[PDB]
Amino acid sequence: NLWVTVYYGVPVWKDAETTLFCASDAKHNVWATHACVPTDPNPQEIHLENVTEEFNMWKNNMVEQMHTDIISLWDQSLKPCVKLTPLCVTLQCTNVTNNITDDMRGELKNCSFNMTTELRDKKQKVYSLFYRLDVVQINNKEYRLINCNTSAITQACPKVSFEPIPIHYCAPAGFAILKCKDKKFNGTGPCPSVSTVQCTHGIKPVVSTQLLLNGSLAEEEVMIRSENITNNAKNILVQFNTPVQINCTRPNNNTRKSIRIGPGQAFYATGDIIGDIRQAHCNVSKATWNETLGKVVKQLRKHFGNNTIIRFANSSGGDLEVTTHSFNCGGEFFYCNTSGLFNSTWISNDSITLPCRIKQIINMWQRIGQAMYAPPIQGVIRCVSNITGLILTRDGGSTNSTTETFRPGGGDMRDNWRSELYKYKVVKIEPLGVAPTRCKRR
Amino acid sequence: SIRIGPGQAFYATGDIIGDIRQAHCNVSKATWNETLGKVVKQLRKHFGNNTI
Amino acid sequence: FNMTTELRDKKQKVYSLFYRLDVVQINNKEYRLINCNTSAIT
Amino acid sequence: GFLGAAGSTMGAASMTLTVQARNLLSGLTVWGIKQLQARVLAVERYLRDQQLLGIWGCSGKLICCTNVPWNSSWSNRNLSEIWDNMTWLQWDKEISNYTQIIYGLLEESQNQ
Amino acid sequence: GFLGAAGSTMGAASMTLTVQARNLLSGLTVWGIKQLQARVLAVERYLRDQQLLGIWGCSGKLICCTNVPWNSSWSNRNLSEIWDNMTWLQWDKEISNYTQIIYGLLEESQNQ
Amino acid sequence: GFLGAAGSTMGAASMTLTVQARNLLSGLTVWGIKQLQARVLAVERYLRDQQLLGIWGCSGKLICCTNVPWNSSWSNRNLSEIWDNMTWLQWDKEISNYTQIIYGLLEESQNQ
Ligand SMILES: *[C@@H]1O[C@H](CO)[C@@H](O[C@@H]2O[C@H](CO)[C@@H](O[C@@H]3O[C@H](CO)[C@@H](O)[C@H](O[C@H]4O[C@H](CO)[C@@H](O)[C@H](O)[C@@H]4O)[C@@H]3O)[C@H](O)[C@H]2NC(C)=O)[C@H](O)[C@H]1NC(C)=O
Ligand SMILES: *[C@@H]1O[C@H](CO)[C@@H](O[C@@H]2O[C@H](CO)[C@@H](O)[C@H](O)[C@H]2NC(C)=O)[C@H](O)[C@H]1NC(C)=O
Ligand SMILES: *[C@@H]1O[C@H](CO)[C@@H](O[C@@H]2O[C@H](CO)[C@@H](O)[C@H](O)[C@H]2NC(C)=O)[C@H](O)[C@H]1NC(C)=O
Ligand SMILES: *[C@@H]1O[C@H](CO)[C@@H](O[C@@H]2O[C@H](CO)[C@@H](O)[C@H](O)[C@H]2NC(C)=O)[C@H](O)[C@H]1NC(C)=O
Ligand SMILES: *[C@@H]1O[C@H](CO)[C@@H](O[C@@H]2O[C@H](CO)[C@@H](O)[C@H](O)[C@H]2NC(C)=O)[C@H](O)[C@H]1NC(C)=O
Ligand SMILES: *[C@@H]1O[C@H](CO)[C@@H](O[C@@H]2O[C@H](CO)[C@@H](O)[C@H](O)[C@H]2NC(C)=O)[C@H](O)[C@H]1NC(C)=O
Ligand SMILES: *[C@@H]1O[C@H](CO)[C@@H](O[C@@H]2O[C@H](CO)[C@@H](O)[C@H](O)[C@H]2NC(C)=O)[C@H](O)[C@H]1NC(C)=O
Ligand SMILES: *[C@@H]1O[C@H](CO)[C@@H](O[C@@H]2O[C@H](CO)[C@@H](O)[C@H](O)[C@H]2NC(C)=O)[C@H](O)[C@H]1NC(C)=O
Ligand SMILES: *[C@@H]1O[C@H](CO)[C@@H](O)[C@H](O)[C@H]1NC(C)=O
Ligand SMILES: *[C@@H]1O[C@H](CO)[C@@H](O)[C@H](O)[C@H]1NC(C)=O
Ligand SMILES: *[C@@H]1O[C@H](CO)[C@@H](O)[C@H](O)[C@H]1NC(C)=O
Ligand SMILES: *[C@@H]1O[C@H](CO)[C@@H](O)[C@H](O)[C@H]1NC(C)=O
Ligand SMILES: *[C@@H]1O[C@H](CO)[C@@H](O)[C@H](O)[C@H]1NC(C)=O
Ligand SMILES: *[C@@H]1O[C@H](CO)[C@@H](O)[C@H](O)[C@H]1NC(C)=O
Ligand SMILES: *[C@@H]1O[C@H](CO)[C@@H](O)[C@H](O)[C@H]1NC(C)=O
Ligand SMILES: *[C@@H]1O[C@H](CO)[C@@H](O)[C@H](O)[C@H]1NC(C)=O
Ligand SMILES: *[C@@H]1O[C@H](CO)[C@@H](O)[C@H](O)[C@H]1NC(C)=O
Ligand SMILES: *[C@@H]1O[C@H](CO)[C@@H](O)[C@H](O)[C@H]1NC(C)=O
Ligand SMILES: *[C@@H]1O[C@H](CO)[C@@H](O)[C@H](O)[C@H]1NC(C)=O
Ligand SMILES: *[C@@H]1O[C@H](CO)[C@@H](O)[C@H](O)[C@H]1NC(C)=O
Repeated sequence: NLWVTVYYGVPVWKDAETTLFCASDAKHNVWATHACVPTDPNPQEIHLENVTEEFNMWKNNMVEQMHTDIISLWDQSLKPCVKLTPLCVTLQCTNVTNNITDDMRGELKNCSFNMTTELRDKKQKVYSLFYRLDVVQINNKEYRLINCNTSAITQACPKVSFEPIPIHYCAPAGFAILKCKDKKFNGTGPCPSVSTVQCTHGIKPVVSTQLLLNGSLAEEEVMIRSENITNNAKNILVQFNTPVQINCTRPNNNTRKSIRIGPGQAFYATGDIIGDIRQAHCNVSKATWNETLGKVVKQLRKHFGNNTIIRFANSSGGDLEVTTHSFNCGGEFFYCNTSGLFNSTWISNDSITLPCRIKQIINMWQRIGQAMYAPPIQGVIRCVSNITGLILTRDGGSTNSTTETFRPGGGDMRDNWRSELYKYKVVKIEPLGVAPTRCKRR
Repeated sequence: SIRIGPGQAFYATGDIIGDIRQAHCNVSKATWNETLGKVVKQLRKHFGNNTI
Repeated sequence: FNMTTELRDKKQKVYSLFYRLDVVQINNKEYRLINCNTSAIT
Repeated sequence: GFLGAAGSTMGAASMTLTVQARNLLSGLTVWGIKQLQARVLAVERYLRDQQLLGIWGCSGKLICCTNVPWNSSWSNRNLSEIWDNMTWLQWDKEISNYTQIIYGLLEESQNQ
Repeated sequence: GFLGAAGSTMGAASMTLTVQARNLLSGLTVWGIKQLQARVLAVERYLRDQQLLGIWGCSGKLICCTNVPWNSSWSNRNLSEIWDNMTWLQWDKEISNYTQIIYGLLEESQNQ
Repeated sequence: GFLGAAGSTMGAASMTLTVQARNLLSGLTVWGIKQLQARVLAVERYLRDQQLLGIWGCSGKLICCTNVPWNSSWSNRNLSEIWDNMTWLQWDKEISNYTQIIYGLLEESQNQ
């Protein structure tokens, strides 16, 4: 004598996709955190006892949503800023002298041109300084901006800062965010220690290549993650146990000048560099890097054998963004050469100096048709950061190869934010059940 | 294609290789006659049986 | 006709073919697009 | 708190239904529209569940007994190994095949 | 299915109320806003109907009996020619005049 | 009409609850989004109140008796000077301290 009894509010969930919203701690920023909900001081995390879940790092939709949101915010931030259409003219450029060094020879050019005024009746002869990577010669000499045959340039608004700030992703009503608490989780498979939350930890959208900066550290050991470790077409994500400090600087004392190109529209050009001219560069610690590489190769020798020679070489081909460590240091975009970091072989006080280059016409998100111009920054620039990860790729050495070669990679930013959203998943609650009892309706 | 600015193109007509003739449509004569006969037969229900 | 270039400094002499219904003569001969006194073309 | 008894037996999770019940309703223009749609969808899901409960005769209840007898072909386990040695996540995976038949029986039993 | 008994008598259409009940809740930016408003309006109409039913004392019911006697001045037809010789579309046209009086009587009878 | 008995005693205002009950549900793109959010928020508030009432065991009611005895430490006034010499605005200002305790007691009493 058993009867069907209905229960509403049972702990059952399913896998689902939804739109998560943004929250930030409680003004001109690229990612408009002022429009996001303020965050609670003490978030609730509920450990689910005796619960085992299945996670997949490489088929997560939070990564896609985060990529789309970042791209959309970047596009939105450039709407009210000045268009630089009259800047696509012919420039007359000369080489820069007066206290340049040997390594800085030919990197700066002094270009004069004619520019429109606030009156639609006359011109003005002005001049500026351009980096060699921003101008292409058309046959002193005649140059043009690198972009004036493919796209249009918008000048970045100088009051908006590029500094990343932490953001949190929250689930709507009827959804939960499951979080894996295993300390040696390798991205895919069963996690037996699970908690539930509604918000993720503060994630800073740092854009960089070949090196992960200002991120999270593994709790126990260096972690190696890959979708298919035997497939050499997949990238390898390496997570450090301790960070590696890196100091980058542009030492030139720059000057900024404002040129009126129309009614209520100004253009910020580079003036003169007071003093000498030197090359921007980064410093890393040699001993710390050696120890980190030793730990990385120690962890790598668990998938490829115990007696295999493991050697690190540098990048192989590509454009400037993918063959260099590209990042942003206080409004200036750096492209640094990492041939001194990934160059060694391993058999079973000092510093490393990486020279860098500066560019001012920026194409982001591997797109074409839209370009941004970064106005110059005044004074000497210095930044300090943590290296907390690596992106690597393996060469497909066939014909009985006893050695493996790993090269730095990158280019796709989904793997930058896949190294932070790797322990979260989104579930949808289904609070309706039926079961046999001995109670009958009266 | 003619480039008229940074990232802007204009598609013009070039040269017509061969002779130049007029665009045109063809319809069937008998089918159109039959259709017009049916249409006038249906129209003759609102205006009379002896109206031209 | 003369058309602007990708550089805001110089022009180029180009040509095209137009149907008679799209050009109106303004007193070879001088013509203009039929729309350039009433509206803009996209 | 929320989803606390997901690893506990079916019996232990029957005393905390209100925790999950109350965490289903409140717990530029492009982003403004996206957030609004989620809030409308949660309300729609809640209203559909409430309408189904009302149609079954169980409006305004968390636990509701019915007049529909339990067919032994849906499950053969006895009450000792269901309410004391089983979780809801396992029970759903087992009775997922017969859910629609039971729902139709509930509807037609309440109507008649 | 839906609106199937629109031509049947009032008695025959009284056994399929669930079909109509279910099909009232789920059955660029310019177009996005337009679709959202319809979904909000359907929810609002459903909630107003549910509130009215709850105020009358008939919450969570499809057929509900009341304590308000039927005035013969609203309609003099007997039960044989109402439930067996008439449809709801004809009945609404006949009693459209007295609807507000009946609603007020229901409200004040349930409250008192 | 609406809020008419705000200056009357608690006893007199208990006979016009439906007036306030009804006036809680229906009574460029920038402005279009703002107006939609107001309606969504009103619907959400109404649904939260209805869920709370249903959890307390008072689904579809305006006045509901409970099994929770009144603690004398919440208020010592007798019924003659509460329902006949007091308004709801004054009563709320006095019992605002003990509201959460009473709500928790109601929930745990109905569940058990
Ligand atoms: C990883 O994180 C570190 C630590 O947070 C971070 O280093 C920080 O970089 C920022 C940006 O360069 C530094 O903040 C600057 O510091 C000085 C003093 O205030 C000024 O140059 C800047 O302020 C001026 O510019 C602002 C922009 O509008 C104006 O609002 C302001 O009025 C000033 O004009 C700015 O505040 C910060 O000091 C460092 N922190 C440390 C400890 O060095 C690093 O950049 C991160 N790495 C990456 C790759 O993002
Ligand atoms: C860049 O070139 C400009 C001229 O195009 C230089 O500015 C002139 O410098 C000379 C020599 O010192 C002065 O006499 C002029 O008065 C300056 N101004 C102008 C408007 O001609 C400028 O010094 C050059 N800068 C660098 C870094 O080489
Ligand atoms: C991971 O990649 C390897 C290749 O690196 C895949 O193994 C291949 O499997 C195909 C058949 O599916 C064989 O023809 C190839 O010879 C295999 N290659 C090697 C090098 O052994 C493997 O299937 C991939 N794993 C998954 C899960 O997709
Ligand atoms: C990186 O380290 C180098 C080398 O120490 C610094 O460059 C200068 O190096 C010379 C010797 O080659 C020293 O005499 C100078 O003192 C160094 N400069 C300074 C400012 O101390 C370089 O400055 C370092 N860069 C960073 C960003 O730390
Ligand atoms: C990067 O710069 C930091 C300071 O911003 C350096 O840290 C200093 O190192 C010196 C030399 O050992 C110490 O005397 C100071 O006390 C340190 N300062 C702080 C605040 O810790 C750091 O050494 C630099 N790193 C590299 C690789 O050059
Ligand atoms: C990787 O390192 C190699 C070896 O240093 C680089 O090859 C050098 O390229 C430069 C020009 O860029 C030549 O002057 C050198 O002679 C080359 N060296 C050798 C040994 O052939 C290569 O460019 C580096 N790849 C990068 C930085 O992407
Ligand atoms: C990155 O750095 C490496 C090592 O410094 C560069 O390789 C040198 O390139 C220069 C010319 O730039 C050659 O004269 C040297 O002979 C190269 N060194 C070796 C050991 O081969 C490499 O070119 C740099 N990559 C760039 C500048 O793109
Ligand atoms: C319009 O074109 C269609 C074909 O696109 C013509 O149909 C063809 O007529 C010829 C001549 O009788 C037949 O041999 C072909 O088999 C037909 N083709 C098909 C696909 O049916 C049609 O006659 C043309 N109509 C007119 C009015 O010229
Ligand atoms: C600016 O205009 C002058 C005067 O027409 C011209 O001679 C010169 O080539 C132009 N460009 C410069 C100075 O770069
Ligand atoms: C623009 O000019 C550069 C430099 O001459 C050339 O390499 C590139 O192909 C051009 N872009 C297009 C889209 O033609
Ligand atoms: C970098 O590492 C240091 C040392 O662990 C830590 O205190 C700091 O918060 C890290 N992050 C940044 C952004 O500097
Ligand atoms: C990750 O761990 C799972 C078992 O938990 C294993 O099947 C899988 O191969 C591992 N992947 C890598 C890249 O080590
Ligand atoms: C850069 O130049 C400015 C202007 O002369 C000066 O005030 C400042 O001290 C300089 N900064 C240096 C030399 O680091
Ligand atoms: C890094 O460690 C390796 C392996 O012990 C050693 O051969 C090499 O000299 C070290 N490099 C340093 C200390 O700069
Ligand atoms: C590889 O060598 C290490 C050396 O510490 C050893 O611990 C490990 O078991 C070896 N793995 C094998 C032989 O698969
Ligand atoms: C790479 O390492 C070799 C061996 O130590 C060294 O000779 C060479 O200069 C290095 N290349 C660099 C640091 O670019
Ligand atoms: C169409 O019908 C008319 C009227 O009967 C007739 O005069 C004419 O010849 C017909 N045309 C044909 C058959 O091509
Ligand atoms: C018109 O003539 C047709 C010929 O078929 C006939 O059927 C119809 O009744 C006539 N209509 C009249 C005379 O109104
Ligand atoms: C183009 O410009 C030239 C040079 O100023 C002028 O003579 C001519 O009339 C213009 N128009 C043409 C070629 O249609
Ligand atoms: C534009 O020009 C045409 C052709 O000359 C003329 O007929 C028409 O009236 C003009 N339109 C206006 C609005 O003046």
